[PDB]
Amino acid sequence: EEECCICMDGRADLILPCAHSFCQKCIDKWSDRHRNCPICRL
Ligand SMILES: [Zn+2]
Ligand SMILES: [Zn+2]
Repeated sequence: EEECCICMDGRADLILPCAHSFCQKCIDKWSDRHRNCPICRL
């Protein structure tokens, strides 16, 4: 799985081991803790 899983910036700069990608932009806006995903933790 690639491409951002939120704003679909167009490509996945970081494909988490959970299949939840997140472009840098977004990754630079979210705190991100526990090397987890916001779509899962919630
Ligand atoms: Zn994004
Ligand atoms: Zn996840």
